[PDB]
Amino acid sequence: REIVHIQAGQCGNQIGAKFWEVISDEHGIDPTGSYHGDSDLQLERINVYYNEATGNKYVPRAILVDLEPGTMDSVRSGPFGQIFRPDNFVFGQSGAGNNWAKGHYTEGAELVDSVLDVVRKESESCDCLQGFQLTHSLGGGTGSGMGTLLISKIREEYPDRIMNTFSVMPSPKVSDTVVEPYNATLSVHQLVENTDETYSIDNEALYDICFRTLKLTTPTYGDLNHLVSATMSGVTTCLRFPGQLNADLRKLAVNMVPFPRLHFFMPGFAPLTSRGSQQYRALTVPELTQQMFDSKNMMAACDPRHGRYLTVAAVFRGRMSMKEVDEQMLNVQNKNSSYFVEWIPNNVKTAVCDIPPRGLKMSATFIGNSTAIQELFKRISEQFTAMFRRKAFLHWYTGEGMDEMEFTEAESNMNDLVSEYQQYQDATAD
Amino acid sequence: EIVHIQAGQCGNQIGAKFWEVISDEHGIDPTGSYHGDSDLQLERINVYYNEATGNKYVPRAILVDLEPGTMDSVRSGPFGQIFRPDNFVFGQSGAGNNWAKGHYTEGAELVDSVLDVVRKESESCDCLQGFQLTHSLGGGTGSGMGTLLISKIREEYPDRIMNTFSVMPSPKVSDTVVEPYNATLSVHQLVENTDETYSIDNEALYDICFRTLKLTTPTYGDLNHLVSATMSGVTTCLRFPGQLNADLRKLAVNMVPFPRLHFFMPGFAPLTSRGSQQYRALTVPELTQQMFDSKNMMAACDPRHGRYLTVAAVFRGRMSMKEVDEQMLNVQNKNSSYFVEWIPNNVKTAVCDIPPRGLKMSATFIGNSTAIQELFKRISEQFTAMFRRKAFLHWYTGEGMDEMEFTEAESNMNDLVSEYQQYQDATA
Amino acid sequence: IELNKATSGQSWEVILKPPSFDGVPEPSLEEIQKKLEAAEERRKYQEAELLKHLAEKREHEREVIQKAIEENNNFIKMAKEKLAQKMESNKENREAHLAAMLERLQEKDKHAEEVRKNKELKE
Amino acid sequence: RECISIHVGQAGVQIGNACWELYCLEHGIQPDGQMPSDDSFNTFFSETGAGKHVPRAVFVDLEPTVIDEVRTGTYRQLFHPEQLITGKEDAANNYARGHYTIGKEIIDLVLDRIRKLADQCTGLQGFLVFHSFGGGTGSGFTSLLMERLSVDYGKKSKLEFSIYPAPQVSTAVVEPYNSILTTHTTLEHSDCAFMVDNEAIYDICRRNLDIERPTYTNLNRLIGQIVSSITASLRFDGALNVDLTEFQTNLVPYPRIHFPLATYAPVISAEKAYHEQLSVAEITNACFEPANQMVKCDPRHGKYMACCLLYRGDVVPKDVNAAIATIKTKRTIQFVDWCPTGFKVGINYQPPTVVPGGDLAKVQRAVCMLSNTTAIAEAWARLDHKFDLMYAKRAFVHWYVGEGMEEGEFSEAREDMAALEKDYEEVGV
Amino acid sequence: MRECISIHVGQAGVQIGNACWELYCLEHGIQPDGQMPDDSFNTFFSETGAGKHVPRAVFVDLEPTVIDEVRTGTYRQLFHPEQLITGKEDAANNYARGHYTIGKEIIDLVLDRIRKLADQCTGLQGFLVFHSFGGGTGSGFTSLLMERLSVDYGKKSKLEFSIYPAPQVSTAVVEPYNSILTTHTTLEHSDCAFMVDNEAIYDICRRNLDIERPTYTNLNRLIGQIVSSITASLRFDGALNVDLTEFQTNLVPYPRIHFPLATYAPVISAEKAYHEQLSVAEITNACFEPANQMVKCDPRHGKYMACCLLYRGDVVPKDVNAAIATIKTKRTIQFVDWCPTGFKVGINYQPPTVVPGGDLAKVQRAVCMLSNTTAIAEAWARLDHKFDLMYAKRAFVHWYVGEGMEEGEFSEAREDMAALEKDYEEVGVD
Ligand SMILES: CC[C@H](C)[C@@H]([C@@H](CC(=O)N1CCC[C@H]1[C@H](OC)[C@@H](C)C(=O)N[C@@H](Cc1ccccc1)C(=O)O)OC)N(C)C(=O)[C@@H](NC(=O)C(C)(C)NC)C(C)C
Ligand SMILES: Nc1nc2c(ncn2[C@@H]2O[C@H](COP(=O)(O)OP(=O)(O)OP(=O)(O)O)[C@@H](O)[C@H]2O)c(=O)[nH]1
Ligand SMILES: Nc1nc2c(ncn2[C@@H]2O[C@H](COP(=O)(O)OP(=O)(O)OP(=O)(O)O)[C@@H](O)[C@H]2O)c(=O)[nH]1
Ligand SMILES: COc1cc2c(c(OC)c1OC)-c1ccc(OC)c(=O)cc1[C@@H](NC(C)=O)CC2
Ligand SMILES: Nc1nc2c(ncn2[C@@H]2O[C@H](COP(=O)(O)OP(=O)(O)O)[C@@H](O)[C@H]2O)c(=O)[nH]1
Ligand SMILES: Nc1nc2c(ncn2[C@@H]2O[C@H](COP(=O)(O)OP(=O)(O)O)[C@@H](O)[C@H]2O)c(=O)[nH]1
Ligand SMILES: [Mg+2]
Ligand SMILES: [Mg+2]
Repeated sequence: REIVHIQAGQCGNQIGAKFWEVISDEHGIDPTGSYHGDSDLQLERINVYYNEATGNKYVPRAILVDLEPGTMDSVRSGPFGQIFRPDNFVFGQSGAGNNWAKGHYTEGAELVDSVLDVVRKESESCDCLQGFQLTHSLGGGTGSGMGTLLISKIREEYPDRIMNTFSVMPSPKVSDTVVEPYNATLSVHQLVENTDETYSIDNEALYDICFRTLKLTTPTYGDLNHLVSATMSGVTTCLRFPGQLNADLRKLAVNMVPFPRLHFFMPGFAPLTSRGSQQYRALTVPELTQQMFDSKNMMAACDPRHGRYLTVAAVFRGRMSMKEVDEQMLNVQNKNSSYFVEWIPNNVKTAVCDIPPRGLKMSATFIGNSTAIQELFKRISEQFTAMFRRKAFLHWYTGEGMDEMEFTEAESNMNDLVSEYQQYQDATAD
Repeated sequence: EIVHIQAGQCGNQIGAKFWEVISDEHGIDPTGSYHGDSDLQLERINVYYNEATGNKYVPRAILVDLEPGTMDSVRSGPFGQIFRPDNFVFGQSGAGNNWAKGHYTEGAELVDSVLDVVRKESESCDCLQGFQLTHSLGGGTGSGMGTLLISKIREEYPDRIMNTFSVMPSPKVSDTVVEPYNATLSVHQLVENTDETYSIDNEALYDICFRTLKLTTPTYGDLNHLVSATMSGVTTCLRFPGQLNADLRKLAVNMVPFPRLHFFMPGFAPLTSRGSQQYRALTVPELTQQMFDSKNMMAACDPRHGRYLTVAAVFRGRMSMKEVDEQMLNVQNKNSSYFVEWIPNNVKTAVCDIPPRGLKMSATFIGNSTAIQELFKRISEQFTAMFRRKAFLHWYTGEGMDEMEFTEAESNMNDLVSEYQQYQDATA
Repeated sequence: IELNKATSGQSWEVILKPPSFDGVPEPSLEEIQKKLEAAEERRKYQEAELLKHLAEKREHEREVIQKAIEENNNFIKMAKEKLAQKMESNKENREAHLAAMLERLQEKDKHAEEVRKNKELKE
Repeated sequence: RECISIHVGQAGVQIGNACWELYCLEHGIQPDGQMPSDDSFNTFFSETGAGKHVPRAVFVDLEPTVIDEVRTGTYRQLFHPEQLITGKEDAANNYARGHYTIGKEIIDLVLDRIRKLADQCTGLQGFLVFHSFGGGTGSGFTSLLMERLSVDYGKKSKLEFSIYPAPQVSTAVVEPYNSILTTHTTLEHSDCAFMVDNEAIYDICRRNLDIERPTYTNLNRLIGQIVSSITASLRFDGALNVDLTEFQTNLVPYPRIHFPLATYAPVISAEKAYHEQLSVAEITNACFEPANQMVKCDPRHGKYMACCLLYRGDVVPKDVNAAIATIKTKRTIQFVDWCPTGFKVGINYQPPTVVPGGDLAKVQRAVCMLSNTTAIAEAWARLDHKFDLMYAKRAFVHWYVGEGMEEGEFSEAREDMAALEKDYEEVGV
Repeated sequence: MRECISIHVGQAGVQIGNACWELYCLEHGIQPDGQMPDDSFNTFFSETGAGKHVPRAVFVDLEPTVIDEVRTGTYRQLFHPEQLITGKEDAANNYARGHYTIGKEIIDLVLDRIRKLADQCTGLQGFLVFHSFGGGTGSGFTSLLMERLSVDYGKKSKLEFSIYPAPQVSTAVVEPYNSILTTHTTLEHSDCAFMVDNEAIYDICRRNLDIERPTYTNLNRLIGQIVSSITASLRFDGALNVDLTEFQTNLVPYPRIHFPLATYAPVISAEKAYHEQLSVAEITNACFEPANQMVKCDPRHGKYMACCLLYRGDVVPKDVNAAIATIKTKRTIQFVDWCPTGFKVGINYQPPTVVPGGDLAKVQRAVCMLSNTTAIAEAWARLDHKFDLMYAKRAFVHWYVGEGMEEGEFSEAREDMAALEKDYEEVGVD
């Protein structure tokens, strides 16, 4: 039934707030929380992400968390901001100084129990808790440290529930913080063991999209978050809207995740639009199909043609022909047959939603479990290794009480994940 | 005095038809009241019908079924009113074409209940002759329960005689696969418990209807019509006062040379079609050869394959007894290879001046031929096909049975064929 | 020749040729009832043997109806017992799965405490 | 002087119905028992306080049907409820059943009606047992009764009236078993048995009376004539065969060979036009032709050992010997060495009585012959072969053994029947 | 008397039950309130003191949705609220949840209601279980229930209506696992099972009803006709024939060989025009066309062990026999040497009835051919191979194991299937 949301850190809260702007609009809710939309479907599954409040108002089941008041203030002073329950804003003033150990161990831990009290409150309000969803940065402190800390601490209390994340991968193309690969690597390990599914939002892809495609010379975060949000409404459509399913996180997980350690998804979207720009002419069903399955439309900088799809789930939005859809969908896999594992029969599922997003007469979301994701992990390991080899910036970590072993362990666990991805990539049915 | 039991769908339909044909031949209307012409009818009425004063005539018939279906057919039927309401003994769990169900599990739960009725009906007899079972050998009730009733009765009335009307299953009429399993189990019981067994063959009843009666789509009505005719014909000497003047025990002692060899080949002349059309009389030699020919035997055997141990033949109506005697002696002279020499004067005639209903001249054969082993070889083969592969046995082992009980029943019936064999090859 | 004369009757011999030869020749109730009784003993004993086999058949009928009853109860026992072991081994299995995954987390919870401890030592 | 007519089985009963029907005619008795206006008739009738003369007869049958037919007919008054004994179920064509099974059951009670019939006797001459040969009732029980009659009333004569089986007549497949089995038992106990081959009577009712398909009634019309022509001199004041012990002498030289051949004349029909009524020479010549023989066998190829010529009605002794003198002139008619070549003629002056409104016709003159011939074994050979075929293959035996008998007895019966067959060989030299 | 209880597990089972029970009302002039203006139908509907005719049915599901659509549906009054059972959390397309984890929490409440329907049975014939092969509820819960009823009701007759998974008709990646585990667990507890290949019901709706993309309603309606046609011999009593349980004796030679193949005919579009009508010989021959098979298989290439024809409408023995003759000449109907070649026939008075505003046209006369062919074993092999592909690499296996299952429960289940496959080879031997 219902989902509890947690946004952590700067990026976490940044992409989180926008998800709430996107989906509240999609559900016919104004910044106060009063429903003022046409369709009865916008409410049919509204309880998934919202709480029914007094005065017939709706309030997001979301917990705002950070170690700096900064972004939480940006959010509050922001558009919907007054929409969230202000008790859920679990904030500290310390800061995490882009240090995993300040988040996971030192500073983070002091706030962690105050956060859990609020998550336990939202879990009690629930009729049937489905699982949890975290939006977080993997290169910072709060998102990477306190994020993974919360995942683990929640996991202790709700081992029965689905732990799903929107993890945003750091690229040097977007951020100068040298220690980001350290923080990335440490967080990936926590994910590989504590999350049922993770959507890999990679700032390398995000930047390259806004630049090479949307031709914005100096892309801001607002420009990148626009893609994150477009994707998020997409990846959560069947979760929110009534269709030909049913509508569950566990159901998605059981089908999309064949091997437990391998729950890292490559999101992708079609069409790619500029932040707040009016759409002119809509795309045909083949255009949507072709685009969606293209490297240039992927939310993670990995070439799907360099690996193999274990599982694929594709969600089409807007009023279109399912026979056209079913024709197109089967063409793709019949021509790209080599990029789909033969040992997972009928691994490409398709959901169609008659409700399109704002300003798009037709959308298409892609969720793939391609072995190609190793490319991203490798990219991080190389980035980590370079610095680790020289024991670079380590006293920022050892100064928080950490160990050089914890670091070597983390590298090793990353390396194993890549080898695991490669094994099934190379695996043949004969 | 004879006590009549009818078991299963087949047995109750067969039985209902005997009871209505004979009701007309005795002048007893569907209510149970004498309206007949000659007092010759009521002379030997005490064999089948009882009194109520009345005068009301109730048939000495006990009705048994493991489901109500058939019982209600009778009840709702024309002559169905004549039966003692307190004589309908039935269950609700049909045994469903399973000998092991009717014979053990389901049947046993209704046997004692039936026996009480026979006990009652036998007490109201000055002296009883024996018993009359009408049943199918391929079903569950008649096949299994009917054989169970015979066994139980044999224990209560050992001295009283066991006469049965046993209809033989054929793949022509009825598609149930298991029929051979039932019949072989049924036959095994009849070999040991009855005294006289009238082997009515559905293979033959169908072929007669088809090839000869020219009935393109033969129904049970048409099949049963021949059976009712023959039943009245084989009971002509019992229910009718003539020079004979005999019974069940006398019939058995004279028809049955050896114990086990008690399965008879019923016959009939002329082969009448349902309702349509009658017209034109038959000569005595036309009647004789018809009746003595395979195209008239209610059993699927060629009599020219074996040898008749003993023959019985009841002629009906106004005919020259001279003419009758004349043709019989001529027949025995011509086909002397197919009659046993070592049993002298083994062909027995009978005449009765009252002609049957509609047709004004009849002939009813009863042969105890070694040829009958052909009806058994058939049954045994159909059994063996399924049995060598242990097919459909689960339905039987589920009812408590063992594979041994099947292995024996076949063995015992194969031994019966080897027994009929001995006298087919034997001379003087 | 003469024999006798009477009221409503008479008689007389009549020889036609003499005989060639002058010479001529060339029960107990105790034992009938002993033999009558003898036949009755036999008839009564073979009927008693017939009675033996008929009652031996009653036994068979009692055996099979019992086999069917026992076969169903052994079946119900097996079904019930297999399911008991199935539902338990399951509970047993799944429980250790969760108890171990909580231990793995509690072990990681141990680690965090020592990092906070290692930072204190460093001051 | 008293004489008990015992009637066992369906034949012996129906046969006993015909005879007492004829006696009541010949003596002038009514079916009520009383008679209006020569004392020798009383050798068969016991008078009551009501002047009614009740027959000295006991009817035995193991099924009610036949005896119940007596208690129905006009002659219902003639007899007492005690003298018409009926069981429940008959022997069902089974000798062994009639003897050991249903026999034992009714024996004592059967002897009581005889006892009480004999407790009314000055001195019983003997008993006349009527019965069939191949009936289960008219074989098994008769033989059982003869066993006890030979004990309980020993030394008193026994005159058997047996009905020999025939295919032309209502015969049963088991009859040859019953026939030999009964003869084996009823051999030592009979003193003189008069066989009646049903085949012979059948032809007689055809060729002469002109009845193609004769009824039992019509066949019994002649059996009463002949049986009455046998008993004639006992019921009247005659000279030839004045007692039962006379036949044992007059016809039985060798004791086992006690089966004389009967013969009667004239066989006459009423539905045929009037003519010149037959002479003594007419009916004496006829008496020798096998056309009127009571039993079917070749007398021409058989060595004789006795002869009688029992006449009736309007005869003259000269005319009688006038026919004897004419037959020895043409035919030889052989005789055994140890036996004298000659008759024992006797004339019972009483007239030939025929049933008023019957098949038979009123005749002034009538004759019957009693002739013991080795030729009578030609019918025992018929029976002995039929027995030998079935018994060879044991066909039907199980039924007899089922009633308590033994295969031991089946052979004992045939061995004795082969020994009796040799007695006709030792004699017919 | 002769009472029959229908149990409907999961989404497929329930939705079919609705198609079934709707038709049943129409079939028996019954109104959706329970009232109605041959007493043989009482075997399926119990009657009350008020005169209402309540079905002898139990509707079960681990999640509420599907059942709630009936509790609010046009037939909210047709059933008892007690007899429509629901859980809160579903089986997440996982047998192990349906069976153990989640089913354990409902089973006793389910069995208790079956007991209360069992009481209203003067003499129960047995149970009819409608379920999917691939649902977590359809697989797990059904097998638990079957096992449980075999203790509760011992050897009492248990019949099945199992929906065989097809790619075109939804399906999920784990469905082979679900279908193989369920076959194995139910195999003993089942006395007879009627397989329904969703592809075939898809193909028929496409080729005959001319529906380009058929709905669940469309399929379920077609299915209901076949199912009703099979059960006609129990809700009706005609002199003509009508006689299940008898078919069942000929159909099942051995206990494991209890899977008849239905070959329903005629399927006619409700917009066919001149159409009226088809002879017995048309409809009989139709049964021998693979295009009409309930399961996609090749019995022209497989030996026969039984053949049953179930006529309904305006059928007369003349043409039936005349038809049977025309077929019985042709050499493609090859029976084995151990069983006869006769065709068991049954005939009804009541013609097939049509649904208000239906996809199908109204036929004067319809037939359903149940047969025991070694060609049904292909459906097993088809499924087994798909299972074999994933199991080889133990794909998705962890979701099962995580719920308390053992790897062996998959070996055992597969070995049993290979035995069932070997057993169908062995049986066709002459
Ligand atoms: C080969 C034997 C079969 C089974 C018969 C017969 C059944 C019958 O007579 N039946 C089936 C119910 C009753 C009966 C029939 O049809 C209403 C009426 C008129 C009748 O004879 N009734 C009796 C009473 C009765 C009722 C129930 C049972 C027996 C008798 C009467 O009114 O006098 O159908 C004509 N038949 C040729 C057939 O055509 C059947 N075909 C077969 O069984 C084949 C395929 C030929 N077997 C290898 C089928 C297509 C109906
Ligand atoms: N002449 C003659 N022979 C008879 C008569 N009744 C029967 N028979 C013959 O007797 C033989 C059979 O014996 P039955 O006396 O009839 O039978 P039963 O066993 O003695 O007596 P039941 O048991 O009452 O039939 C056959 O050869 C018949 O032809 C009759 O009235 N007259
Ligand atoms: N023919 C048909 N197939 C269906 C229907 N509903 C689901 N299916 C099939 O059932 C399978 C999935 O199983 P479900 O019954 O939906 O799932 P469930 O676990 O039993 O039930 P839920 O927990 O409600 O999802 C797939 O193979 C579908 O094709 C239906 O109404 N008709
Ligand atoms: C109750 O009905 C009958 C009873 C019997 C017989 C019989 O066939 C004519 C019947 O009619 C069917 C009978 C049978 C067979 C015989 O030999 C084959 C025989 O010798 C003798 C007979 C019968 N006796 C006579 C003289 O026919 C006695 C038993
Ligand atoms: N797309 C996106 N990336 C962001 C945003 N804010 C920070 N980042 C990324 O997050 C990483 C650092 O995490 P950050 O959120 O600053 O640290 P935290 O506040 O301590 O969790 C870098 O790689 C940045 O690229 C944002 O709003 N959007
Ligand atoms: N001749 C004839 N055979 C019948 C009749 N009814 C059924 N049968 C046959 O009986 C056999 C099966 O026995 P049945 O009467 O159905 O079963 P039961 O009720 O369990 O004794 C088959 O060979 C059928 O062809 C009928 O009335 N007449
Ligand atoms: Mg007798
Ligand atoms: Mg499910």
